[PDB]
Amino acid sequence: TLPTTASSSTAVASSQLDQLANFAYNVTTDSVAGCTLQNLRVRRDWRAFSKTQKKDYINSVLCLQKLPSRTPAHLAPGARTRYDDFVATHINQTQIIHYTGTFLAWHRYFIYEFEQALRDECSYTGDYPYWNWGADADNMEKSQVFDGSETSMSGNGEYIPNQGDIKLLLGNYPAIDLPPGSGGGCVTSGPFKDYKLNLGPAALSLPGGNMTAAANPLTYNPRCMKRSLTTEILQRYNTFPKIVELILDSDDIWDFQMTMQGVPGSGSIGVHGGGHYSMGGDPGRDVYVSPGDTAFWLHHGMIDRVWWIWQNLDLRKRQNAISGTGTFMNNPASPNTTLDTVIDLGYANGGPIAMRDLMSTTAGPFCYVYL
Amino acid sequence: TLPTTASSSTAVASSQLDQLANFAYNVTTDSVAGCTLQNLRVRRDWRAFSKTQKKDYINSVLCLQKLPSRTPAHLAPGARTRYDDFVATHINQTQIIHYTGTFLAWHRYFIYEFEQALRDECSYTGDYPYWNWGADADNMEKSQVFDGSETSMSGNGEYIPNQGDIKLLLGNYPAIDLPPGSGGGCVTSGPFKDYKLNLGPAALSLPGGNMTAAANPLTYNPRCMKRSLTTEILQRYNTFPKIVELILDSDDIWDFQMTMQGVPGSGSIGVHGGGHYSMGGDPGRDVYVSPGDTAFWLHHGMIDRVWWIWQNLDLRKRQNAISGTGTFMNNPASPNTTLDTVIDLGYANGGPIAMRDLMSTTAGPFCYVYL
Ligand SMILES: *[C@@H]1O[C@H](CO)[C@@H](O[C@@H]2O[C@H](CO)[C@@H](O[C@@H]3O[C@H](CO)[C@@H](O)[C@H](O)[C@@H]3O)[C@H](O)[C@H]2NC(C)=O)[C@H](O)[C@H]1NC(C)=O
Ligand SMILES: *[C@@H]1O[C@H](CO)[C@@H](O[C@@H]2O[C@H](CO)[C@@H](O[C@@H]3O[C@H](CO)[C@@H](O)[C@H](O)[C@@H]3O)[C@H](O)[C@H]2NC(C)=O)[C@H](O)[C@H]1NC(C)=O
Ligand SMILES: *[C@@H]1O[C@H](CO)[C@@H](O)[C@H](O)[C@H]1NC(C)=O
Ligand SMILES: *[C@@H]1O[C@H](CO)[C@@H](O)[C@H](O)[C@H]1NC(C)=O
Ligand SMILES: *[C@@H]1O[C@H](CO)[C@@H](O)[C@H](O)[C@H]1NC(C)=O
Ligand SMILES: *[C@@H]1O[C@H](CO)[C@@H](O)[C@H](O)[C@H]1NC(C)=O
Ligand SMILES: *[C@@H]1O[C@H](CO)[C@@H](O)[C@H](O)[C@H]1NC(C)=O
Ligand SMILES: *[C@@H]1O[C@H](CO)[C@@H](O)[C@H](O)[C@H]1NC(C)=O
Ligand SMILES: *[C@H]1O[C@H](CO)[C@@H](O)[C@H](O)[C@@H]1O
Ligand SMILES: *[C@H]1O[C@H](CO)[C@@H](O)[C@H](O)[C@@H]1O
Ligand SMILES: [Cu+2]
Ligand SMILES: [Cu+2]
Ligand SMILES: [Cu+2]
Ligand SMILES: [Cu+2]
Repeated sequence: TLPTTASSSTAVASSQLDQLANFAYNVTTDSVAGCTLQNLRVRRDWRAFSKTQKKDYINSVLCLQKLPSRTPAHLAPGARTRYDDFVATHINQTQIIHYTGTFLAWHRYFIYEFEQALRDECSYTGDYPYWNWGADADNMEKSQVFDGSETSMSGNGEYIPNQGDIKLLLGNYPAIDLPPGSGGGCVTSGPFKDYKLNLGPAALSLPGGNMTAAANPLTYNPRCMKRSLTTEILQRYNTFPKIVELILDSDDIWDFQMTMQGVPGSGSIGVHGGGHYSMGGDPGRDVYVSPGDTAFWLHHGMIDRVWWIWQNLDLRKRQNAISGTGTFMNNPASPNTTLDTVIDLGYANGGPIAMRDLMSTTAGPFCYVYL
Repeated sequence: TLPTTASSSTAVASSQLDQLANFAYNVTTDSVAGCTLQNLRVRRDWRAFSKTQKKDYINSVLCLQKLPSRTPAHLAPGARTRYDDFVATHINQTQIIHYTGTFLAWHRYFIYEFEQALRDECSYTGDYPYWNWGADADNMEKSQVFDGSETSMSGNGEYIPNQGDIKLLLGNYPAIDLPPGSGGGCVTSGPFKDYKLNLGPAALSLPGGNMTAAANPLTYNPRCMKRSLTTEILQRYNTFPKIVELILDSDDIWDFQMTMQGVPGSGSIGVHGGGHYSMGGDPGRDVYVSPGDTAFWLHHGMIDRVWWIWQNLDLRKRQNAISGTGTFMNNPASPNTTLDTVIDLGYANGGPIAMRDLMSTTAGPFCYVYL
């Protein structure tokens, strides 16, 4: 049988998670015959990628970072690459894709279409990778995603000493304080050391409490990607126990999505805010520009995975479950999201698509499972 | 001497307000010499306009509702008139002009530039009118702004019986419930009965709790202006006592602007939400499209007046006082508004202008006082 209450023990909570995942795997695989068992893709933990498989993915990303942008220049003047096309649409729609009813599904579609670009333009034929926070929550620096080696998404940034805390303001609420991490500057190694971040900053939190906001975040501001790896953040918000609490203690989609994102006032930023902010730097600390950090795709692989596990714990009730509205924290108010709500990624990839077609990983345009 | 504590008595609170206003008038007039006593314009209560003066203003508005729109068609396809130019920019910027640091100053500049259009394109040579809520708080229908006569901003809409309540959601907070008023449909008389509302709805609250949101609120949706005059709303939020509480019990700009707008969770929508929602209808109940209702300009004349009174109670401390950020309720987070923050009305009128130049009615582009 499955666990119903999350343990505080790291070792078991991991295996607790593993059981819940296998269950989710079972329901998904044996429910599939569009999507069939034959063309069912499997998304996999980055650790499970052999060296060359890691590099294949990385090279496909680098490829999208070389191919020219399709976005009409006058709409995103700072866009240069196909990768920017994805970053631009995210910055463009930030206000309607976080703390909305569409949060989970939009991101699921976002990473899927990113994947399609890798496959259709950059010859990627491997599996979509995800970053399992829990395994790295004691040492982010040793994460295979962030260790600075040739198979990381680059690693830490130039150490900058004595930086002030990050002070996160969700609305008018009291700030959540976070340490500045052990980096600060440009990433010093790894495949993306010469990657040029072109857009933003739109809302970049700085050590000290400041925030940098370009006049127009879609205009040209070429600079390095910065990181400040911050283990304390992961161990505060992204441990296996926190992951399993999120899954086991959320009886509806509202509680799920809110707990995952961090409910304002609780002093908590969830596994989702945890994973983003643990990267530090730029656009690591910019809610709008975050896809500009290459780790984003793996992070959201894991977000999608966690959502998919949760859905399968109760597929009758949860598969199509939606809650929230079309505006960030419903500010200003907007209508409830419904199964007919249409989302899109502008010029990044794919076309407009209704929520109903996004709710399942093995329906609509989707045919994948997480291992 | 001035009152420091608001009375609960309507008669005195009115005169309490009158004293505070004369004081504000005194400080403003005798501080002026750009702006001098010579070219100092006076803005006046609508009741103080003689019949022909009322009509002159109305005709100038009707004029802007006939002259063709300047907004690049591809940016606001639904725009037809110079009046739409103003409505379009408001819908366009709603998310950064309410519950922001720029709320008060942006609107002050917005109505000033509207006034400039009336004068420069529609030969208006009279005074800017404002709507004093307090005097009408017992019978909105008898308001000279809304009595349906030829000198109103049109009046009530076709009565629609048995409409459900309005259910206002500020974020995730519990709904504030309001009665549906005594209208519902198209305005039945007055100068604007054949006025065609072209934009929205963007976020239109409906009796019953529903909300109508066009896919693109800047596209073409020509329809009548609707109203449902609702006295109970004015007497709940816009009485002379409520006005004087707002002015006397707000010791800083944050408290002022928040109390005026209604702080979320308090079950109160302030004199500002009160004045808007008392109109009912469409775009009366649409925070984005509200300038589409012609009364908007008078309402915000009074908003500006109330702010101006408050500033002059303590001109040393309050004249340049700013608080808040660049995003609706700071969702998502943005940097603090500062005196260097630039605002603009797109294609409506005027150019970009910094907050510092908006803080005083007798500095920057401004040279007016309220009587
Ligand atoms: C609503 O607000 C947005 C944001 O301010 C406005 O977007 C702005 O649109 C204008 C016109 O497209 C852009 O100006 C520039 O015009 C020149 C032509 O002279 C063109 O070559 C440029 O590439 C660009 O189009 C401006 O970049 C853009 N601003 C931002 C920050 O995106 C929009 O106009 C507003 N909508 C309405 C109806 O006013
Ligand atoms: C960010 O989001 C906004 C809102 O979706 C996007 O605005 C959209 O811009 C496109 C392109 O200008 C508009 O499409 C239309 O294109 C035809 C040409 O085929 C033109 O004739 C039309 O007048 C119009 O320009 C579309 O109306 C507009 N959508 C809305 C709701 O405003 C914007 O493209 C996004 N920015 C980025 C970088 O993706
Ligand atoms: C998944 O299915 C397999 C194969 O039938 C079964 O052995 C295993 O116990 C299942 N796991 C869970 C958690 O249900
Ligand atoms: C922004 O303003 C608030 C109060 O108005 C202040 O407490 C806060 O520290 C400011 N933030 C920064 C980084 O200036
Ligand atoms: C943050 O903003 C404050 C206020 O302008 C400024 O004094 C300080 O230099 C800034 N800190 C840094 C170094 O980013
Ligand atoms: C305004 O100034 C006039 C003229 O000096 C004075 O008579 C009046 O008392 C003043 N009103 C207030 C409230 O200060
Ligand atoms: C929107 O959804 C919430 C709960 O998800 C519900 O309570 C509310 O009544 C809905 N509003 C409308 C008008 O459908
Ligand atoms: C409001 O929305 C609900 C849910 O779709 C619908 O059943 C009802 O007809 C709507 N009410 C009206 C008449 O606007
Ligand atoms: C197991 O290790 C985790 C970190 O991965 C801790 O959070 C937990 O308390 C236990 O020590
Ligand atoms: C004076 O009248 C006002 C309405 O204008 C009331 O709110 C007040 O209680 C007093 O009766
Ligand atoms: Cu996102
Ligand atoms: Cu994210
Ligand atoms: Cu407004
Ligand atoms: Cu208003």
